[PDB]
Amino acid sequence: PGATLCLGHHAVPNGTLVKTITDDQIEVTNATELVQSSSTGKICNNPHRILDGIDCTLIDALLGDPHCDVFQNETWDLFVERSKAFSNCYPYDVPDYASLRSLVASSGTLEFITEGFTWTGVTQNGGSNACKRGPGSGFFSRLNWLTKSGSTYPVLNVTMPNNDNFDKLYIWGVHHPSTNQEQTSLYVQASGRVTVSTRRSQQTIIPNIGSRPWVRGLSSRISIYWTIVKPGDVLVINSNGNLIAPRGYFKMRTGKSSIMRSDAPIDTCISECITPNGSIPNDKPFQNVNKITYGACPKYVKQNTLKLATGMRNVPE
Amino acid sequence: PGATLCLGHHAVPNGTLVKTITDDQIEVTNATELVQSSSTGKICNNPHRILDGIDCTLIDALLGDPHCDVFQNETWDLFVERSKAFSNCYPYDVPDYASLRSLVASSGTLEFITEGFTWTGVTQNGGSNACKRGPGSGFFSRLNWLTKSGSTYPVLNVTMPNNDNFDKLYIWGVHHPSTNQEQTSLYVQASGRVTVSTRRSQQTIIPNIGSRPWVRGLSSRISIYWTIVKPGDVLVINSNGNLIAPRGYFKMRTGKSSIMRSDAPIDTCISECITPNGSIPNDKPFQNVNKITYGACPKYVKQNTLKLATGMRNVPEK
Amino acid sequence: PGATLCLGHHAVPNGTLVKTITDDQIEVTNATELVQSSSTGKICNNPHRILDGIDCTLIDALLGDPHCDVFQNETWDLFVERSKAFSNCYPYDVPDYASLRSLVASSGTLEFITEGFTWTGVTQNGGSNACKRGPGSGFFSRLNWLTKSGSTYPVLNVTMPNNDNFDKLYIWGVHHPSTNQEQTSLYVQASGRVTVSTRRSQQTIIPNIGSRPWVRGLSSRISIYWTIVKPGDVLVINSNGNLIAPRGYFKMRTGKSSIMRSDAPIDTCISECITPNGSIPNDKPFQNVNKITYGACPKYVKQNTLKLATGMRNVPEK
Amino acid sequence: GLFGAIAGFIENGWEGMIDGWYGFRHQNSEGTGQAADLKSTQAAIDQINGKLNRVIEKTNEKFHQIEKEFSEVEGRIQDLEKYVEDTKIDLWSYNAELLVALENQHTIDLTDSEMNKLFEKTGRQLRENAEDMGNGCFKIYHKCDNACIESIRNGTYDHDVYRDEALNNRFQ
Amino acid sequence: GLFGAIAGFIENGWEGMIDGWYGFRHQNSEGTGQAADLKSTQAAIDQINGKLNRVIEKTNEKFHQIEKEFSEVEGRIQDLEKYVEDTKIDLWSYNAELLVALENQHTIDLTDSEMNKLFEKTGRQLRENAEDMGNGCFKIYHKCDNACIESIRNGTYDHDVYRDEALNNRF
Amino acid sequence: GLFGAIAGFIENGWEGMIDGWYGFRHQNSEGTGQAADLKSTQAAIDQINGKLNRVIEKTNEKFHQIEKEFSEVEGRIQDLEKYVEDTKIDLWSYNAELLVALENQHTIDLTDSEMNKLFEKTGRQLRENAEDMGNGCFKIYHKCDNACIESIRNGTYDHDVYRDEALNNRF
Ligand SMILES: *[C@@H]1O[C@H](CO)[C@@H](O[C@@H]2O[C@H](CO)[C@@H](O[C@@H]3O[C@H](CO[C@H]4O[C@H](CO)[C@@H](O)[C@H](O)[C@@H]4O)[C@@H](O)[C@H](O)[C@@H]3O)[C@H](O)[C@H]2NC(C)=O)[C@H](O)[C@H]1NC(C)=O
Ligand SMILES: *[C@@H]1O[C@H](CO)[C@@H](O[C@@H]2O[C@H](CO)[C@@H](O[C@@H]3O[C@H](CO)[C@@H](O)[C@H](O)[C@@H]3O)[C@H](O)[C@H]2NC(C)=O)[C@H](O)[C@H]1NC(C)=O
Ligand SMILES: CCOC(=O)c1c(CSc2ccccc2)n(C)c2cc(Br)c(O)c(CN(C)C)c12
Ligand SMILES: CCOC(=O)c1c(CSc2ccccc2)n(C)c2cc(Br)c(O)c(CN(C)C)c12
Ligand SMILES: CCOC(=O)c1c(CSc2ccccc2)n(C)c2cc(Br)c(O)c(CN(C)C)c12
Ligand SMILES: *[C@@H]1O[C@H](CO)[C@@H](O[C@@H]2O[C@H](CO)[C@@H](O)[C@H](O)[C@H]2NC(C)=O)[C@H](O)[C@H]1NC(C)=O
Ligand SMILES: *[C@@H]1O[C@H](CO)[C@@H](O[C@@H]2O[C@H](CO)[C@@H](O)[C@H](O)[C@H]2NC(C)=O)[C@H](O)[C@H]1NC(C)=O
Ligand SMILES: *[C@@H]1O[C@H](CO)[C@@H](O[C@@H]2O[C@H](CO)[C@@H](O)[C@H](O)[C@H]2NC(C)=O)[C@H](O)[C@H]1NC(C)=O
Ligand SMILES: *[C@@H]1O[C@H](CO)[C@@H](O[C@@H]2O[C@H](CO)[C@@H](O)[C@H](O)[C@H]2NC(C)=O)[C@H](O)[C@H]1NC(C)=O
Ligand SMILES: *[C@@H]1O[C@H](CO)[C@@H](O[C@@H]2O[C@H](CO)[C@@H](O)[C@H](O)[C@H]2NC(C)=O)[C@H](O)[C@H]1NC(C)=O
Ligand SMILES: *[C@@H]1O[C@H](CO)[C@@H](O[C@@H]2O[C@H](CO)[C@@H](O)[C@H](O)[C@H]2NC(C)=O)[C@H](O)[C@H]1NC(C)=O
Ligand SMILES: *[C@@H]1O[C@H](CO)[C@@H](O)[C@H](O)[C@H]1NC(C)=O
Ligand SMILES: *[C@@H]1O[C@H](CO)[C@@H](O)[C@H](O)[C@H]1NC(C)=O
Ligand SMILES: *[C@@H]1O[C@H](CO)[C@@H](O)[C@H](O)[C@H]1NC(C)=O
Ligand SMILES: *[C@@H]1O[C@H](CO)[C@@H](O)[C@H](O)[C@H]1NC(C)=O
Ligand SMILES: *[C@@H]1O[C@H](CO)[C@@H](O)[C@H](O)[C@H]1NC(C)=O
Ligand SMILES: *[C@@H]1O[C@H](CO)[C@@H](O)[C@H](O)[C@H]1NC(C)=O
Ligand SMILES: *[C@@H]1O[C@H](CO)[C@@H](O)[C@H](O)[C@H]1NC(C)=O
Repeated sequence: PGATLCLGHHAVPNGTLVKTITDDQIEVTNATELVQSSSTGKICNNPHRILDGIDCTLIDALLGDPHCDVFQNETWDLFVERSKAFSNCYPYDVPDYASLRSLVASSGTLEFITEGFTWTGVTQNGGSNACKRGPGSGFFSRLNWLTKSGSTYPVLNVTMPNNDNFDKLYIWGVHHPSTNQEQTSLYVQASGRVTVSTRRSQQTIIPNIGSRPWVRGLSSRISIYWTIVKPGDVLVINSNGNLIAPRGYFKMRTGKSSIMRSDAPIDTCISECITPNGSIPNDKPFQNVNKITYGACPKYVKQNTLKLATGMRNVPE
Repeated sequence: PGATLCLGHHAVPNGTLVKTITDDQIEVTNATELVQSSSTGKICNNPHRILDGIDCTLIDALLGDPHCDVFQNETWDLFVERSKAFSNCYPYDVPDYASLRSLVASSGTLEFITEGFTWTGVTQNGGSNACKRGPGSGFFSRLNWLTKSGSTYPVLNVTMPNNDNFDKLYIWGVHHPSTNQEQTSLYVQASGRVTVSTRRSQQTIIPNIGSRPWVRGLSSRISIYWTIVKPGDVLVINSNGNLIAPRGYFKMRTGKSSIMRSDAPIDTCISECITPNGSIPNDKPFQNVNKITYGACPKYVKQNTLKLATGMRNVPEK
Repeated sequence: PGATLCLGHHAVPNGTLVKTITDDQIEVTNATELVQSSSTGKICNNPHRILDGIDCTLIDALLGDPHCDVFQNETWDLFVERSKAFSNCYPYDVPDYASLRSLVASSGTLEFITEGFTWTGVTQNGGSNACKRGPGSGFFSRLNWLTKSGSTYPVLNVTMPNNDNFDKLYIWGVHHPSTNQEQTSLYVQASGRVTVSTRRSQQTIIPNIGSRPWVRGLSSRISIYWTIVKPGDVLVINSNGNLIAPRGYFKMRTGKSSIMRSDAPIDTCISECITPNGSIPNDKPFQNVNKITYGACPKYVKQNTLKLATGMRNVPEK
Repeated sequence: GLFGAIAGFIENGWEGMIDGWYGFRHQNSEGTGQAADLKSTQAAIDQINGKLNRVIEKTNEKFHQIEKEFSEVEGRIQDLEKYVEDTKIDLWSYNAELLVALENQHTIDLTDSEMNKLFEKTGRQLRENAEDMGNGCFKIYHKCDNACIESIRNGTYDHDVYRDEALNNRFQ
Repeated sequence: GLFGAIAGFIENGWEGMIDGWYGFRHQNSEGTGQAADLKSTQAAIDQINGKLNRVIEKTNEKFHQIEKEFSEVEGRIQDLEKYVEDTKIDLWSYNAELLVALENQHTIDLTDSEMNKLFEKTGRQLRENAEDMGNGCFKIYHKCDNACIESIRNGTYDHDVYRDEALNNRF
Repeated sequence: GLFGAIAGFIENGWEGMIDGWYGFRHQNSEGTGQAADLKSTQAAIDQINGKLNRVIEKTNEKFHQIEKEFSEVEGRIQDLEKYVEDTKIDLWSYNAELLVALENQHTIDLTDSEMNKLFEKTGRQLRENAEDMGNGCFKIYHKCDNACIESIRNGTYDHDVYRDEALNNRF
């Protein structure tokens, strides 16, 4: 005499719990994870140019520590610094190390152009057994340790104009001897002075004599400074002792390059997103691996999981 | 022997595409734009007091570079710096330049109060052909270049108390000669020192001798420093050479004043919101013109358009 | 002959106004408040370890100003600084005061360990009537004023290695005398020098002679500096005059400690959230009391009220 | 509201319903009465307690924050500290305003929905024995004493028992 | 939409309805006609205006700003100024995208809901005198001249007057 | 859900419905059967794919970030670098929590709504030939073989063909 027609919907035996506005936990038929929380453990070498520093920090490759001179004229998208890196040259410090490391990393290149500086009246190419280059004593490849010639150290006053159309980065330094005898024996003057200037900026450094802890045999130090010369401006170096002179400039670029600290191995794979833990997929909108990232990356969140329902409420009974 | 009554809604031949949670593009009958993306290209001169620093930066007007003398005692809500500005006085630098430029821009006034400093034993009002005032030599209007008198440059030791009920801003400097000859000819001592202090703070600067690139004839330099003295505190200046002295103080204010870099011309109109591109209306909630703004402004977003539906879904056909 | 069955919902004579997406004001039967806007006015002394500095700032307790020595070796979750605090020792300044105050506050401890420095050739334990300790002259408890012994002041060159497994915080200073007579009468050399170094860092200070504003009898100053020595590193102090020496180190900790400026009295009660106005309950998600907070606290918002609807729309009449 | 019941086809609420959020009023041979519906009342209450507990879930806990009041003019670093704090406060104020607006709109919509759901469940229990009068009331076309009304309210009314009597009154 | 009327059981909208958002079309013995419903139209317009007024409410005014363009490389603190401003712009860009997405989804759902509410109201006025044809139309089983149609549109239709005639034609 | 169908007047779902999200089950003179409804299934699936595609749109690329881990104690500037980054992470964590909460609420409501839309559509197709049993099932008051059922599922059922038989059995 009749029939029954019933409307219904599907269900599954075990669904997924999700959160809503009203519920901490409600079961739906299906959900997808929005938080990337795993890594392969490896940094993929494509599509970004990875430069593995191995034993070298970026600043040591910049200055030209001999065991780092393999990195001369290198470029990178991401420079990777390893925790095993070590210095093996003259002991030094960089006031505002972090800023110098940052602007070089952001520039993305160690392109160095040698310039013809004339150091009238001083001995050039000073070296040290703390910084061996081959069997013999040596120095940073990009710096020029100037000392007295014969028995005088004249007032150096040299200039170098920037007629190019890019910015020039000059890295230079000041020597801090540990005794007065060393000071006079190198720079026949009791108090040195280094003044490096352009048209709109200037720096004057006065060395400091005194003992510091021994590093690689030495209780003296070198201090690293930098100067940028824009197109049309002039560089002027004026010193009456203790100058660690530049041999040229590094070419400044702007772009998407940076630097990262990581001990993760580099592998041959593809991954747009890099973290210090390794590369991660960027298909999910959020990630929990590391707040430090490079590339096109999911946004970092504190949650280790976030399930987005892709199905209806699961009512198996 | 009946009737039909049908319910329905309107439609239009073509509506507007908008975005929803589910749809990148869905058509509704009408929408309104939420992102301001155009400007007149001009800065309106009301209701904010706009001050055009034509050829002058705020710091050069502060110190008193001579072609900036027109700005003495000026006030602003918004000071506008032009890219064509230039310095034409003694070559100088300001360590932490941005900070001085910001605190002066935020103070909103160049009101200068000349004070009776006594500089016993030195020559005052030194000048230079790098800073011409007319055809003759000159200097910053608010700074006092002190040099030797006769054959001595004594130790200066002056004090100046703040008995008012506002903060005083002192601008002073240190001279960096290019030769030892210059140093001793101007200040007889062979190495100077400038020490400026209040009761709880101090700054001591040691000049630096050396050749620098020629600027307007000179290789020497001046470095600019500032000091704020609060009510009840006192200023103490102690120098045995190379001091570029204050002539008085700038009066400090707090308020809504600021500074902007812009080459847009000023115009006679009314607009609460200013950007370096010009004034923009502030009726929409978001804007795409410039992240740099002044006044009551829409919030800057990356989108150039955002359409809010103001009507129902447009379904002209099945 | 039948029956009527009516469905309905409740209502109350007057409910609460709340805001929605559509409506600025719509009436619901009940609502609860989400913005904490009041305080008892008192800081609760539980569960956080509160340390009331009373008359002492954290830096004055750190250096060892005598009336602050009651704070030696103290620890805190929250150090509270009072506006009535005063200094009562040798006049001083701290370049980057805010950073030192911050790293000490975050460390949460004034644990001090005396170390056996050997100061060969100088007089130790200098004092001043600007800094009385009891009836007699004195000095900061944690600093050592070294002066000439007999008629010479040698080049001091001492070292102190860190063989522990925690970081050491060294506080030291440089003396700035007000006259050349003072400089030579205390240190033989006419110009002092202080160099403090580790393996990867160094700082050298050159004193500067001259008068500063008169403070508690003195016109000279001490400048405070600090140095952290990591496990395996070594401290090296090199000075030929003007050194204010350390007596030991402060032990560095990491944790949840901080500092707050407040005049709110401390009370014996329980509250996880502290503001300069006093403790506030943290059951509501937002607060309007102070942007400065310590503890598990509601987020600061500009609104003084935000009502979350907890019942249906209130429709007592058509 | 979206569902058209509260402040809709139900003209107004009942200030006289004091033991529930939703319920029934009846008129039959034995008189008039009122009774709260517990399931719908509790459903709305459970949902609102649910969202209230999500909103009050563990609140922030930071200990060392930056300085936020300053006694001296300093320039660039202090300008950035203040700008970071003004930016954060604006963003959280926006979150709090939007949070309660969305929550309130949804609370109004779910309470309206629970009303409509209760009305439709009742209509489905009556099966040709009643007609919807358009104001939230059902006209019931048979004798329905207090036990019969109660059987509607507790979900056990059997429409077949009354179908013949009701159809006869509805259409003739 | 969630309620299934607009772009749902109502096949399409009416480009010919130009004086309202919702309304009625009829066929009876005296012909065919169209009339807007004012109350539904105004309910939708008031809700959308309300939401529009909240969106352009209290925005705007300053508080001091930092620098956002830089002419010289500086390192650490310029890097922080730029990161602060990029982070702020990204968070506001997200707020604006989501605000417009949620608001638009809600405008579509509330307009669909007003259509459905007017449909249910009309059906409730007819009480066994009509059948729902499934396309937003009612078949009215009695003679309904223009005054009777207008009595439906203005909420004064008395179903008992026509119940006997209609019940006879339905059954 | 807001519409009262899923986990409402539909008592439970069907683990045996494998080829659709919504559908029909029938019992008639020839036996029992089941069929997915492709239009309502695809409407839910298209909406969820829409939401899922919008969520993974513009969530990406940044190149210069500030430093976020520090090997030395430094005070003020490092304190601000850390506060900016903690502030940023807290704001994005909140955005992510709220986004997923609202999306999930909306997904449950729209799938509940499609179930209700399909039920109402089927009830409107049967026009006095059937009664709503209150649990998502219609009692059909006429002989309804497999072809008749299939005509209901594919939207070509002509209610007039069976109206007389059905009205006769109902009343
Ligand atoms: C100022 O004071 C400083 C500290 O007292 C003086 O520096 C110390 O002076 C001695 C004498 O020259 C140096 O001795 C050298 O040190 C190296 C390194 O020894 C370490 O390594 C070896 C091998 O691993 C290990 O066996 C030791 O135990 C040490 O751990 C020796 O290898 C050399 O042969 C030589 O002895 C100190 O190293 C040096 N240290 C420091 C920290 O300065 C300084 O000379 C004083 N200056 C003046 C002007 O008086
Ligand atoms: C140290 O070296 C610097 C730079 O090499 C020397 O600066 C140079 O000084 C000369 C002579 O004063 C300047 O010459 C001038 O050029 C202008 C044209 O621009 C001309 O009209 C003048 O009559 C004058 O001859 C030259 O411009 C300047 N160069 C730079 C880059 O500043 C400086 O003189 C040297 N210091 C010492 C103590 O020798
Ligand atoms: C596009 C900008 O939107 C908003 O900023 C706000 C808006 C408009 S957007 C909005 C729309 C519906 C509900 C809530 C917010 N309203 C209404 C606010 C109300 C308060 Br109180 C408030 O603090 C803010 C935040 N301001 C200070 C940054 C807003
Ligand atoms: C999960 C976070 O993803 C997003 O932030 C955005 C997302 C995805 S989240 C979302 C989902 C549905 C509706 C609106 C936003 N979309 C679509 C954006 C669109 C624009 Br324009 C946009 O500026 C942003 C902001 N980016 C630049 C930080 C987003
Ligand atoms: C008013 C404060 O809101 C929130 O902060 C959060 C809230 C409460 S507001 C809210 C309400 C309903 C749904 C989602 C969020 N919940 C639940 C969070 C859950 C997680 Br996981 C989370 O990271 C946060 C973010 N915190 C760490 C900054 C919140
Ligand atoms: C649960 O939902 C996810 C996401 O909607 C489904 O995963 C998709 O599967 C299809 C085909 O299998 C792929 O084309 C998509 O790329 C997948 N999306 C994602 C985000 O992974 C999954 O199939 C669903 N599971 C069930 C049992 O229905
Ligand atoms: C390092 O790179 C720089 C720049 O790429 C080299 O200098 C350029 O050399 C090329 C070819 O020799 C010339 O065409 C360019 O004109 C040079 N640039 C400038 C600014 O002079 C430099 O020679 C490279 N050094 C090494 C060792 O490879
Ligand atoms: C990615 O690497 C970071 C840093 O190595 C890990 O974070 C640390 O995890 C350890 C172990 O739980 C904790 O003790 C540290 O406190 C964490 N440090 C920081 C800075 O967060 C992180 O767990 C790693 N994650 C993955 C997925 O590999
Ligand atoms: C407002 O002015 C800014 C700055 O001049 C413009 O932004 C620049 O646009 C050009 C061309 O699109 C780019 O090359 C620059 O890189 C942009 N600068 C920045 C900082 O973004 C902007 O286009 C102008 N807007 C309007 C509406 O005129
Ligand atoms: C908590 O204390 C703060 C600071 O003392 C109060 O904020 C001040 O309030 C007065 C009057 O409302 C204003 O004139 C000041 O400008 C405010 N200062 C700041 C820094 O905002 C705040 O009102 C107090 N709150 C409560 C609830 O007592
Ligand atoms: C809807 O289903 C009906 C019933 O199955 C279809 O009508 C029958 O189709 C079969 C196979 O094509 C024929 O053998 C019958 O003769 C048809 N019966 C009638 C009365 O036409 C109908 O074609 C289907 N319609 C659509 C649009 O799919
Ligand atoms: C579209 O909406 C806006 C805002 O409500 C209104 O001013 C405008 O007139 C509308 N346009 C049309 C064609 O209705
Ligand atoms: C600037 O203002 C002060 C006080 O208002 C006044 O004494 C001084 O003369 C003014 N200077 C000029 C150039 O107007
Ligand atoms: C409740 O009181 C307020 C006054 O605060 C009034 O505006 C509002 O209309 C009242 N509500 C009712 C339902 O009477
Ligand atoms: C109003 O809501 C709060 C929070 O749910 C509750 O504690 C209170 O009892 C409610 N008030 C009334 C009158 O129901
Ligand atoms: C202070 O604490 C340290 C370790 O916490 C201890 O070695 C030292 O002796 C203490 N000093 C005093 C005076 O208690
Ligand atoms: C429902 O009410 C009827 C009549 O009052 C009663 O007989 C029956 O036991 C009740 N059932 C339940 C489950 O309460
Ligand atoms: C409704 O329409 C009828 C015409 O059919 C008219 O007589 C009556 O007055 C109207 N009522 C109202 C309230 O407009």
